Amino acid sequence: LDAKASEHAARMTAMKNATDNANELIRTLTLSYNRARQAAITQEITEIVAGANAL
Amino acid sequence: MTRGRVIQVMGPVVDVKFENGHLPAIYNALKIQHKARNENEVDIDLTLEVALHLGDDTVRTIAMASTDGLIRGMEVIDTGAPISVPVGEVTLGRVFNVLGEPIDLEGDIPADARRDPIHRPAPKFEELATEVEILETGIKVVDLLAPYIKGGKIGLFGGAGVGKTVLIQELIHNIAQEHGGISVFAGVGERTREGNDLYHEMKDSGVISKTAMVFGQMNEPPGARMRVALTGLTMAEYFRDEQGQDVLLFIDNIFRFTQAGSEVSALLGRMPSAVGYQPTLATEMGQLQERITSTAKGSITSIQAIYVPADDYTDPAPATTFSHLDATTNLERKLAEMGIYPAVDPLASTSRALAPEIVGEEHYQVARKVQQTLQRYKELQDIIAILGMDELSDEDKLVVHRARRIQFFLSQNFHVAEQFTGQPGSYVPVKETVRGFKEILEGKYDHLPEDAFRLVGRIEEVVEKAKAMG
Amino acid sequence: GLTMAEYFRDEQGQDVLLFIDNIFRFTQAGSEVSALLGRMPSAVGYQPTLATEMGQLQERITSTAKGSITSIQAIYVPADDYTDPAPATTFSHLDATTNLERKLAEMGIYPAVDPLASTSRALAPEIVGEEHYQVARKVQQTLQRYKELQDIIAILGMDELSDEDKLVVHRARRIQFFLSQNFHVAEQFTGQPGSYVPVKETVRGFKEILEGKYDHLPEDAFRLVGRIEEVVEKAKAMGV
Amino acid sequence: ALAPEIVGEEHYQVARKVQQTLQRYKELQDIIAILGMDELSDEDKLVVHRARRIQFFLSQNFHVAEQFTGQPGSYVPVKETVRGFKEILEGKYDHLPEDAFRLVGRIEEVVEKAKAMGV
Amino acid sequence: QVSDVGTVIQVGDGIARAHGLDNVMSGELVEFANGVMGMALNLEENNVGIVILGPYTGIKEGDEVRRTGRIMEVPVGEALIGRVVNPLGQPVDGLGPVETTETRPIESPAPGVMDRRSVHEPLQTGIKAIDALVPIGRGQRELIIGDRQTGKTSVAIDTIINQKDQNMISIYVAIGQKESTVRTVVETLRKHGALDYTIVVTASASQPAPLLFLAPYAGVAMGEYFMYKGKHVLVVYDDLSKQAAAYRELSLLLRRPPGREAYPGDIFYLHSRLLERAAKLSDAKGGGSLTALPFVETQAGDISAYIPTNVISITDGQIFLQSDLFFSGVRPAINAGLSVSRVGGAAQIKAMKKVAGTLRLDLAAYRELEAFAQFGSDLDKATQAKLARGARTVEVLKQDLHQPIPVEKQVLIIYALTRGFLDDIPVEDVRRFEKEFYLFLDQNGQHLLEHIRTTKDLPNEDDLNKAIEAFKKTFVVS
Amino acid sequence: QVSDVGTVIQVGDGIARAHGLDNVMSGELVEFANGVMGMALNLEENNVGIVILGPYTGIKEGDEVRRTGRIMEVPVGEALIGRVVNPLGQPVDGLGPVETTETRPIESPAPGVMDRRSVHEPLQTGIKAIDALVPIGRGQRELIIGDRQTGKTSVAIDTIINQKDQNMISIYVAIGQKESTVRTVVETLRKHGALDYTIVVTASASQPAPLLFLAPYAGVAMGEYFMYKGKHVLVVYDDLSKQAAAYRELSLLLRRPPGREAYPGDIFYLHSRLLERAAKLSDAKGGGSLTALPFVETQAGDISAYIPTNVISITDGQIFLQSDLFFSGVRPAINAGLSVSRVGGAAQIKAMKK
Ligand SMILES: Nc1ncnc2c1ncn2[C@@H]1O[C@H](COP(=O)(O)OP(=O)(O)OP(=O)(O)O)[C@@H](O)[C@H]1O
Ligand SMILES: Nc1ncnc2c1ncn2[C@@H]1O[C@H](COP(=O)(O)OP(=O)(O)OP(=O)(O)O)[C@@H](O)[C@H]1O
Ligand SMILES: [Mg+2]
Ligand SMILES: [Mg+2]
Repeated sequence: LDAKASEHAARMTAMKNATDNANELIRTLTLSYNRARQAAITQEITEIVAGANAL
Repeated sequence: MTRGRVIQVMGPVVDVKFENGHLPAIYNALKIQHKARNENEVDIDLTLEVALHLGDDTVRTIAMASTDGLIRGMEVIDTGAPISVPVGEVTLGRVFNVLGEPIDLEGDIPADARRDPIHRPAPKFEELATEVEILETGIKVVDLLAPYIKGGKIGLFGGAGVGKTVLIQELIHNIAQEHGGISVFAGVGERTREGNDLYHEMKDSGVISKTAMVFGQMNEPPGARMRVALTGLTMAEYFRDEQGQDVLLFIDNIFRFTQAGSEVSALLGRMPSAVGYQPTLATEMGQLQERITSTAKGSITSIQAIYVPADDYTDPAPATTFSHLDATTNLERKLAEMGIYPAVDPLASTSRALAPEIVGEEHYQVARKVQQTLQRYKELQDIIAILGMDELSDEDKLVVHRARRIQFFLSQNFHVAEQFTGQPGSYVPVKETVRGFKEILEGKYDHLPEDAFRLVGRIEEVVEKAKAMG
Repeated sequence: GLTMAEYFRDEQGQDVLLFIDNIFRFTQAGSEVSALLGRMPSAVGYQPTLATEMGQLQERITSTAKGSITSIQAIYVPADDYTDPAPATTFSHLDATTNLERKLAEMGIYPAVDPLASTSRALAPEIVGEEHYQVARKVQQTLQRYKELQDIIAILGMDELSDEDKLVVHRARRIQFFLSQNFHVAEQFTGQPGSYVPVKETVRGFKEILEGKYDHLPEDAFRLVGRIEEVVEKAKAMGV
Repeated sequence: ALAPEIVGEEHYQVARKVQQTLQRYKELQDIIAILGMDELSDEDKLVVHRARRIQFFLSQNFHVAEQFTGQPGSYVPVKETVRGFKEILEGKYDHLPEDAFRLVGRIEEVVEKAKAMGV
Repeated sequence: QVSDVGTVIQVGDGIARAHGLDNVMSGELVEFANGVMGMALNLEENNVGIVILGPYTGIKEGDEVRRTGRIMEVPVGEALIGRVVNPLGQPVDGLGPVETTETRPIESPAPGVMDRRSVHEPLQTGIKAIDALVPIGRGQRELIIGDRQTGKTSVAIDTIINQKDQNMISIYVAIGQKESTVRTVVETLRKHGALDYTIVVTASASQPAPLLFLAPYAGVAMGEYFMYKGKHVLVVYDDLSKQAAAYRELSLLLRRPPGREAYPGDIFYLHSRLLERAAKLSDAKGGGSLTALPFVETQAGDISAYIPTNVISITDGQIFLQSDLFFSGVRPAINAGLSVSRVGGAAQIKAMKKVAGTLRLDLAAYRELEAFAQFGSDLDKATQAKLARGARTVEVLKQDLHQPIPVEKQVLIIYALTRGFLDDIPVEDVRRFEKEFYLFLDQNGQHLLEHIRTTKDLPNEDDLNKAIEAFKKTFVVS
Repeated sequence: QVSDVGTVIQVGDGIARAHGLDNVMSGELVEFANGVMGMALNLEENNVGIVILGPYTGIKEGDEVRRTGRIMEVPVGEALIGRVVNPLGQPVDGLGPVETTETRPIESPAPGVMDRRSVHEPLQTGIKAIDALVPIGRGQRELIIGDRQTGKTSVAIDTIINQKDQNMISIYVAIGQKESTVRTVVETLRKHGALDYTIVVTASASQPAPLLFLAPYAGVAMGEYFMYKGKHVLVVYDDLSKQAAAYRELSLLLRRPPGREAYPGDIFYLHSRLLERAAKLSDAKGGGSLTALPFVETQAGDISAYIPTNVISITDGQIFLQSDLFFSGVRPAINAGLSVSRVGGAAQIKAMKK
């Protein structure tokens, strides 16, 4: 009975730790995604404007 | 000899050629009034704003309306000054466009009235106030967990169905009643249907008689959508400077102002900055915001509704906007569904004024304890849902018991809601709300039913309501 | 080529098979000449007149009262990006769409047609038949459901699954492998001659697999078979 | 210069083995981050055990770092470096704590450390 | 020498530049020597930039261009009902002239803020999911947004077909589509009988870019005639992204400065002008109204693109259709979570409003806890009931192609679902139960249906309950 | 006569072009008809590019431009202590004119390799965390970096206040701030007594971009006077990020091709030639010193961005304030893992090192 209780408690703790790690990773990846999106927009508009004013 | 001449039209951009030595200054307003000479022409009534001096006696302007029907060569006259809009009590209860002309059907303002330029420098360094002062709104949650500052800018977050308009109307009513100051509403990029609905809402609530309403509609050109906030600001500034009042200024959406500025820059042909924004984004934002300040004789307090593109708070427009804010109010759909009609999130809302240096040690301690209790209650939601209420410890039981009282006491009965409820509104001083929350934290009212705290004002109204229930 | 085909369409009333190779190259050359022609650039470096040129080319390939032209066109997708302007613009002109996936190609499944992304407006009960529509929709739903279970399996293993999704995945693997076929032109690549499968037998085999008539057969027997008798023959040759 | 005919057969093999272990450790990083080492196999856990100690032993105390921290610097011959990494790969020092491998010179300094603290 | 004629200097890519024409108006319509027409957009110091509204291969440098003296306009009238025309108002169906006796300018001011009225009348689309969860009112403008092959055209066609018994005129505008696709749509409308109150405006992919640019304005100009004469109009724009792309092509060819994704500065102003003309007029201006359903095609579900962002910020609501939801068996494919309507409640009748809240709550509870499908397959006191109710709700919300349902039957089926009469029925039998219930209703509950139709309110609870159990007794569970 | 008088031919967004001015010298100050000053930036074959240092709405095509014969310079002296001035040296506090006697150029060369000395004197900020973990010496360049609302201004004000007893002249340069916040800061300094040795240079967000561009150089030029007289000076730059934004705006208005994050190519040179003028002089030069504390505002704690990395590559160490730590009750939330002082430790008293 103690073994089963310990097994279920261990599963609960391990799963909540995994969920917290996943949430932190999601936050960091979202920050990276936003930075990449801004950089892409800037590069695209700069190239378009350079091509336009090269005429 | 003061006459101009249209020489080049490219969409919303018009170039005008003037006689040598008689060019109009930057930001001056130009008018075109043309009567159809024959069947191959149309009548024109258009206003332009000077933007650049191109040289060779040519000026580049931005149109405030549609340019369809313009012909190269028609006469343009110079008004000799920037856009001028009426000021004073004649603006109260009226709806205006960016040009300062009334939009409702209540006639036009006489030409004998005073008009003020839209563009002006910010108040000088020595004209500003030296001490920070709290603006008492009379709303419990705002006064406790996110105090407002006279002359500060408050960001408002939310969406549809959370009572943003109701909160705005209540703020107008409370400020006018307990301070004597008027409010001004600026509908930057306003949907026409929502503008009409808001006008009727204000007329029904009765706060229309003490507010001036300005609309820059979404179908207007980028120049008008850019300049509408400035005419609203000028109307507020008149009362700030001449009457010595404390005035509220509401901006429907400032991101639309920034995007209109970006569109104007793109039309003018300037090289894009940041991701796609104008090079002068920070300059324009600063020129708009720095005129909303407290002075030695009055103040303007501004509440901006802010839209965040792609939910990215590091986007250049939200980043520039946040550099001027002093507080933040978030409206929560979960609280709206639960029945807290103020709907202000007590934990997500933040304020720079919540510091013991200016608000008071007792106020700071009470606010910190309330926030801690609410966070503790929030942390237990999942375990309560899974196991149930009876599975908690005694201290958890007490925390839940007191937090469900605090959550209900954060609500308030508004004056503007009387037309729907029948219950009169309330104005709660900051001392009263602080003392009530302190008493609740101390456990003075743990035996009272929780529904007694639902929609009451001071800490005695809950006792009266509970006694009425039994 | 289109001009050569239009003569047979109009002047003789024939049925014309217009096989056009990569459309993407036409747009690419149009963009290559654009900057030297003096025109301003567009979003992804393409010419401003991309859609107009594309439509002017494509609208001429149509069936009329005089005759019918049916066209099969290969379209290159740059770097697997389906949001690229040229493939994105090409979609508006097509009646049926076949999408090829590198994931299926690497796994060993050919023609590697994506069973979910591929679309056709001819897939209607009044066009192909109610039985055919039922079988196709059931196969698509089974594959979509199986795709969901993979996320769970990748973490928790197969054993954690119940006994109905067990059958679901066990039949979805069979369906996915049976969607493969050995081509006549793939003989140079594999050494195995190709097969031709009529649509009636295709429908019959897929319906039998969905009903579980061949559930006992090994999974690997369904790869590159053709008919439904050939998977049984392969299973016989390799044991079961 | 990392060629067997230039640096020697054992030097080349030790370098390649170290790089292989570090590559495996880098590949395990996402699983370790998401759910820790509890679900790794026995060989993967040994790979992590060796790789962390190798990565820490790649650190060194510089002479010019005397100004930032009081620890004097060290000069390590390539023979000593190769011998130490070979010994670590062979599993001689799996029982020492991984913090003993930080900012030292020869493997004798690693051995001397973890004696000023618990062995 | 005169200022009413000019000579062409440059020709190429569908635009021309002309010397002279000193008295031409901005946006005016001009005519070339060979008979093709053009519209003047750019008025520079020495030349005029002209976009060509037809085949430009017959235009050479040096030929004459003449004034017409009129801003661009389109014919209007009741004679356009049932016809297929181009943005110039010329018939393309080949049934002869149109015979309209009136015209209206392409560009007209939107109704003022004081000429409007609050939206309060329902626009019944016949789709259960839309009518229950994303209500649309007369005078509202609702965006339908999603990827390719997701069902937007089918939703629009069903909405147009459902307006048969109502009193609205429908206008369908097709921008940049295949003529074969447009003809198939017209054939479907003719088959279902909607072509006696519908007008079709076509701008195919082979047409010049200015026609694609001008088509939605021609559509709204045609609608505004009926709107201002007191009627109710529904207008559909099939691809505003294609319209924006055509405008971008014209702007780049005219050498105007580019912006994000090479779009011009006034691209937002273009769509604001277009969509701001849909309104609900006040009783002083007549009870007329115009409602718009713009379409935007996203790439890989990216709603953060420039044009989708603009249209989302402009419109009053969004309806999202998803490819995975479409292929998972949900053929309406409406993402009820992302979709939103800001005119909810006001755009619904009382009977529908009394059940829509419970339906929304039941669907919101089931959209979460989707991960709990596999886990806890054993008995649970609460979550099992939520999952069982949500599965049946999803099964109820499904609908077949070109099968609009009356609101009096939608209300009854949603009431039956929400009140718990579907709990004892397997998920596989839900659609058959719904069909047989509809067949039972018009046979026996005619009094309930008439009560709903006449009073816009729910019937008597006990009588409705008796009808439901009476049908359930007959129904056979498979 | 077009030798000392010019005529405006273009005006837009704070940039003007003038015909004439044949004898103008690159970098000269020019004066417009209405009293607004300008700087001669580009000398073309037949026109001169002028950057307008003030409100440009009063300048119209055809207006007269007049030479001054002076390179960009600001007034300096001891009469400037206790005053609030703009980057041109004009008082804004309303207490009357400033009676200076000499001036220094805005652009001046930095002290050479052989003119410097190692940093060996401690600069006591009065903050225990800084003084214990990240010591700062006289002549050091230390970067304070963090997100918005993390206490950088409070740290700077505490450091300035603590300098009462030490012989240290403080200069506070506010770039792109709010005028109300600057007023509050000035009042706090007045209450604590810091205006006996402090100069305040202000250029708020409502000002045109060139003034925000020129404010840090005015501040450092003001400090260099006391530095070369043998004294010790502390200079605080409040937003180098906002200075960089203003310079980017100016460069894009001049139609120069942008680079990473739309910044110009010389965005690194902009900050390097500013921060290289803080140094510890040798005994031969007089032993004076100047200490710089530039501020950089990051987005979501990202110190790998362009401007943060550029500033890190210049200064002698950074103090990083942690946003989430700031909410943990530790208001001076110094992240000790990412904070270092390269030339510290040597400039720290014997007891504190032990
Ligand atoms: N409710 C539905 N039930 C069954 N089939 C449907 C339903 N809605 C759409 N479909 C089918 O799904 C496909 C979607 O085509 P549709 O023209 O409606 O999409 P669309 O969004 O306009 O895309 P596109 O024109 O880019 O292909 C068609 O084959 C249509 O018959
Ligand atoms: N040590 C401290 N103890 C208490 N409160 C502090 C402390 N340091 C800072 N604060 C408070 O925290 C807030 C931080 O504001 P401060 O201006 O110092 O930071 P900042 O990063 O320069 O801000 P901003 O981005 O607004 O310019 C202020 O309300 C300040 O009063
Ligand atoms: Mg479609
Ligand atoms: Mg600060």
